[PDB]
Amino acid sequence: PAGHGLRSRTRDSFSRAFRKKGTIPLSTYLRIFKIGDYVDIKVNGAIHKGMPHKFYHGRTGRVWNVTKRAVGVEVNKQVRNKILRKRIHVRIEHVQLSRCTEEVKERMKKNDQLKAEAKARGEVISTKRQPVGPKPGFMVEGATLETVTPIPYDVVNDLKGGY
Amino acid sequence: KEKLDKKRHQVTKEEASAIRAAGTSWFKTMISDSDYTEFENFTKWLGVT
Amino acid sequence: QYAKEYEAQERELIQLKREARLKGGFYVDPEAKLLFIIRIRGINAMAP
Amino acid sequence: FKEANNFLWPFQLKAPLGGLKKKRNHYVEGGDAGNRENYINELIRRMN
Amino acid sequence: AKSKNHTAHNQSYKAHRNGIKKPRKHRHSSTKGMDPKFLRNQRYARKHN
Amino acid sequence: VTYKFHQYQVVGRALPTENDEHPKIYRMKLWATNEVRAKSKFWYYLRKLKKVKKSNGQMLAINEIFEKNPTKIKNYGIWLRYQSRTGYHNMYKEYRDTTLNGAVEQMYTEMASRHRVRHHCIQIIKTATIPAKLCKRESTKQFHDSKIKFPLVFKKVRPPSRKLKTTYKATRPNLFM
RNA sequence: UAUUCUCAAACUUUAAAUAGGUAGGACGGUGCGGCUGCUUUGUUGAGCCGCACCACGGAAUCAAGAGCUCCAAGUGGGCCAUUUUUGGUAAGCAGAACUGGCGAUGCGGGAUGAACCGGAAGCCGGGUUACGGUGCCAAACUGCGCGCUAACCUAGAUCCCACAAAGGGUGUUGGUCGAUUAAGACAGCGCCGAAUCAACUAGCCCCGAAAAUGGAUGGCGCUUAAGCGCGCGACCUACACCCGGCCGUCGGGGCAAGUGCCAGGCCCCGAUGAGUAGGAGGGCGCGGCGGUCGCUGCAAAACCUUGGGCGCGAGCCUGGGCGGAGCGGCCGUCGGUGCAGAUCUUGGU
Ligand SMILES: [K+]
Ligand SMILES: [K+]
Ligand SMILES: [K+]
Ligand SMILES: [K+]
Ligand SMILES: [K+]
Ligand SMILES: [Mg+2]
Ligand SMILES: [Mg+2]
Ligand SMILES: [Mg+2]
Ligand SMILES: [Mg+2]
Ligand SMILES: [Mg+2]
Ligand SMILES: [Mg+2]
Ligand SMILES: [Mg+2]
Repeated sequence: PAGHGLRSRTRDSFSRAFRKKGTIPLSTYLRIFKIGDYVDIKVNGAIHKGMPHKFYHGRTGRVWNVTKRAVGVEVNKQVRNKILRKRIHVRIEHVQLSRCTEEVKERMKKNDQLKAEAKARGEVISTKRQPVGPKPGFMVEGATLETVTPIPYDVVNDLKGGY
Repeated sequence: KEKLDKKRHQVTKEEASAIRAAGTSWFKTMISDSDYTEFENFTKWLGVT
Repeated sequence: QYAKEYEAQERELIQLKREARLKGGFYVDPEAKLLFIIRIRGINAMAP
Repeated sequence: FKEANNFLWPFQLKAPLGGLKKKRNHYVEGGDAGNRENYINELIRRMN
Repeated sequence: AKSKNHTAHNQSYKAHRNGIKKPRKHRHSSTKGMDPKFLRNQRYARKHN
Repeated sequence: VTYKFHQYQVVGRALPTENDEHPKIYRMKLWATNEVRAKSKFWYYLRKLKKVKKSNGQMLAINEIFEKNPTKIKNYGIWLRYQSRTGYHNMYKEYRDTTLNGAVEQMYTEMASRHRVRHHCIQIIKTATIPAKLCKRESTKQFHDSKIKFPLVFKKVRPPSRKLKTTYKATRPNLFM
């Protein structure tokens, strides 16, 4: 409405991948969705029912409801000077389980194990990971050195493959 | 001022000679030049031949 | 102790460089772990 | 280091004693901006 | 007499004066809009808990 | 003794990886007012000619090169490529100086004066000490004279320092060669 | 059939940079038990609820702190700039995207200018810079150096910027590729004797280059430049940076068996200062009323004065004169309460 249809400017967004049209693989319908799961919204152009608005395409949200064929997703949306947690319902064909938190549980388990080991030996440690820092000094074995010099200019080589 | 200063040698003679040889080799490679043989079209201009 | 440590680090760096040259190889200095940053432009017309 | 550095109020340095070369250009081009590596020390001498 | 038609100039600055505000998320969120059957069963389970 | 331009030998290589445990080591002879700018230009050339960036590269060594005998005159040849307002060109020039640093400074000054080429538009391809008999430019060959003799045609008149400078003088200067 | 030149805002397999979304624990994890009318062939699941244990705070940096609510002003003509960009031959045209700026903002530089460069500001002393400059105007070198240019067209002289093109030059200065030459290169008479010929390239200069008041590198002038390109030292120069003094604002702290205080006070410690429309606080001033404290014929009000002083200021206190009958301070409270403008009103000049 108001000068723009629901699917305006979706020629590329809602189109299917090259040589990937037709029947949908069964893995899409065999997935399990539960409350609190993070999902990625990817519109399947062949499924016209339960289609999210184009804005939510390419955005990640959290599952808050589970119906027979669709799943409720809460997606942040910036409107002027605030963020709105807009709740939508989307069919499972248009949604994929997100990997944005795949390493969290593993890291927590390893941190707990390390903390328990440190407590056993009576030491205090920090399990926080750190950004890559400066490397220490080291010795590099001498080898044959190849000299690099600027190339004399030749106009005939200005074209790819030569003039 | 007294000019009675000692003659101190931190490094012995053989290792001093080794250090001098290594430094000379390093300087030689430092001042070394390329053969400039990769530019066949400019061999005459560059003075290679 | 801190002054002695500073002198020892300087001497160790010099000795490491000399030994690397003697062996014919290269010694890569440890990368700087500390920086000092001085603002040189004013506060007018700033990008966010 | 974090606690000690945060404890230090940002240093309020005076204008350089000998001036600057050109603050609109990188130090590599002959300006003043960017990483000037070990040469920051002389600038600090002139700024402290 | 024609005038300007539209522009977003200065709007992001206005939004950032006090924004961008993120509402605080509480531990328990509202159940409005959820599957009515599941909510009915949950209410009965709580009642008999 | 202060030179505006210094000669450095910069040594670097690509960061070792699983595929390349010992990557090729590259060396360059570069001219810059400082070692920092020399390293910057070294990385520029390595990126442009060998596909090795500073981000994925390693700096190994950098040493200054000093003239062996700054007390004697030598003939220096410089092969360079520069950019004009309309394209790129190759250029060979000759200079006489006690050090190659002075010759390079002369080269930069002369390029600026004669061709309006700024420093960042000049790439030095080669440098060498040329014997007197192998010099190609008449400008350098004119001073290859066992008995060189000429008068000081142009001499500027000034006091030893500004301490003796005066606005007014009783007599006009007396000049002769 | 196998090749091939050249293409797309409304073509495309492929496909960046920049930008967009999510997550990185105390609202976590583990093990038992329980509830259901939902779900399953199945206490099979799905949520939720109790108990027990663990949980070094789970990337960096910063955090002049975070959240919530009420009432309301003004505004709803914009404009300019780098980059992206549409219509248009183009426009100091017209219209969009991000950001910044002017509007609302002074200050140093660009001679001059809303937008360019620098930089934002309480009142001062000292020091140092930013942009820009150092022949005079005009603070700082006719400073130390290298080349180029000679303009008989007004040579040329600094982002925006106050324009110049295609073509040319045997002017001069460097480079590139070729040809001839001491078995002697080119021109003039086989003599003569050491350099010669040709094409490209690009710096400065010149032609190309015509408008009306006399005139604009800002002007004068400048050619061992005071022009052009590049350097080196030392200097000059902001209300910008640093130290100090003082004013205001904001934040913090100390002061009672009170020798104890306009506690609405005093003292101490840090940071900080632009403002149109607009909001608010604290104060100044005028005329009444309820109270209170006073002044005045030994001279009130009002008015006059190169007399003097206090306050950042609105204003206030006071000397002297004139005038000849009233007036003021303080606490509350009230109002027909503050003028430079309105082709404002009346009067006067
Ligand atoms: K309104
Ligand atoms: K020419
Ligand atoms: K009274
Ligand atoms: K008075
Ligand atoms: K009153
Ligand atoms: Mg400060
Ligand atoms: Mg800029
Ligand atoms: Mg975009
Ligand atoms: Mg600016
Ligand atoms: Mg001052
Ligand atoms: Mg001027
Ligand atoms: Mg009245």
